[PDB]
Amino acid sequence: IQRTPKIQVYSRHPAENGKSNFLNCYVSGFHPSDIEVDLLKNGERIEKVEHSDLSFSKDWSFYLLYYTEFTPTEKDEYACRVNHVTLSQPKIVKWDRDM
Amino acid sequence: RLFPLRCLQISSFANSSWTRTDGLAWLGELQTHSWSQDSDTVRSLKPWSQGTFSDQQWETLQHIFRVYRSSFTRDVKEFAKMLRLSYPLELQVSAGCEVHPGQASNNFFHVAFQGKDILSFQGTSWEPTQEAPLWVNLAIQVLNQDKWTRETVQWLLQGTCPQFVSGLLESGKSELKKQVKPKAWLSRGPSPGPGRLLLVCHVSGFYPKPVWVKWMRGEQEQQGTQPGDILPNADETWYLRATLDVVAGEAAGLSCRVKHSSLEGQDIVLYWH
Ligand SMILES: *[C@@H]1O[C@H](CO[C@@H]2O[C@@H](C)[C@@H](O)[C@@H](O)[C@@H]2O)[C@@H](O[C@@H]2O[C@H](CO)[C@@H](O)[C@H](O)[C@H]2NC(C)=O)[C@H](O[C@@H]2O[C@@H](C)[C@@H](O)[C@@H](O)[C@@H]2O)[C@H]1NC(C)=O
Ligand SMILES: CCCCCCCC/C=C/CCCCCCCC(=O)OC[C@@H](O)COP(=O)(O)OCC[N+](C)(C)C
Ligand SMILES: CCCCCCCCCCC
Ligand SMILES: CCCCCC
Repeated sequence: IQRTPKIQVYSRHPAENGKSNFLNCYVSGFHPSDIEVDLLKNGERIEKVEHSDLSFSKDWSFYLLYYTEFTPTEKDEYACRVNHVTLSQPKIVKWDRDM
Repeated sequence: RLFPLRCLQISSFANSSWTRTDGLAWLGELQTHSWSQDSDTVRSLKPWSQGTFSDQQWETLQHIFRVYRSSFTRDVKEFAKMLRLSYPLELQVSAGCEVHPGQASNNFFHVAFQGKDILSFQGTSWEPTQEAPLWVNLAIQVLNQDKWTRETVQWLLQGTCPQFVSGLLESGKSELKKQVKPKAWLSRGPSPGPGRLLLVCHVSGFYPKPVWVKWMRGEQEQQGTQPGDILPNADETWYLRATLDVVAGEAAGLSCRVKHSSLEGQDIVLYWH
């Protein structure tokens, strides 16, 4: 229990409703390595995700890339949910297309 | 620019009985190798990943790593018991080298405990980092007794690695040297006001990593531009967001400017409207 995770959600391309895209979630700067990460669609877990290998940076904190192929729309709300020893409850960060 | 070989290892000891060891290799910013513990094999991630090495040569490295992984593991648990170190343990190792065109070759072998540096292989032996608590010094004394391991590590670093990397560079140069032009878009962020605007600039899909993104009024950089972290895409290109917290009236005439090596001097300029 040292460093708590940063969570950043973003897309590969500018969101255009009804067009194919990729939603990325980058979890970084956490320690120790034990972590749980999920991409969310309207609150529900996305099963067809892909992730990268656990890695770390010069300062020894760990990072992880999650991503899934998706199509944005007016209605659908996408998010990234993380759980870690440094958190008292899983943290959720919402994809904001205009941010 | 430079394309160092970074060999990463993540060994997690939860208790005396449960441990997990995984590794990867990065050449420059490209991940070339994967080593899972649910596999007694080192997976190559690019067709040029094996460099100029035979399968005989390569297949031995396969076996030498397994012996390493287990030796390291029991050695750690043993240090833990001697030095009364409490579980769980987070050991990390960052080792490799980088080849210089075309004379010398520098190398490095760093190990961290619980996310903090403790020791490294400097010259023909192990040295503790200056901060290191004193138990690390006892560990150094033990480690430095093993002249066999020393010479081995020194050989890998000063000999094998450089030789290996040179191969990788020859075979993968084309992919390393590639340039990928980014695309940029504008958007309105969460109101810092009212009555304010958060001007957000998106730059995504660029390679390699070094980029330049600033909000501008003509040729005047906006001291106030706040760039975010450079984030990775699944396709080995990056993503960067730059914001400006401004009075709504200021937005008019403001532009977002992207400078990247792939653009060949032709900056991307997006105007706020
Ligand atoms: C060593 O640790 C095992 C649990 O590993 C955990 O993994 C994550 C879940 C996280 O908690 C991490 O920090 C821990 O290290 C202990 O218990 C169990 O191992 C079994 C394997 O089948 C598995 O169900 C779980 O990982 C865990 N079960 C639980 C707690 O529900 C081991 O402790 C015990 O060993 C047995 C002799 C027995 O005491 C039993 O209670 C546990 O298996 C630890 N290893 C040993 C052998 O001491
Ligand atoms: C909790 C505190 C941890 C501090 C310790 C951090 C140590 C970081 C240094 C790691 C270097 C490698 C340590 C593993 C031991 C040897 C590593 C290695 O690269 O060689 C393996 C070799 O040790 C094979 O097994 P062996 O049984 O020990 O011997 C083989 C050599 N002989 C016997 C042929 C001479
Ligand atoms: C040749 C690439 C294989 C790298 C695997 C990770 C090893 C990290 C530990 C280095 C001693
Ligand atoms: C010990 C780092 C270099 C390994 C080359 C295969």
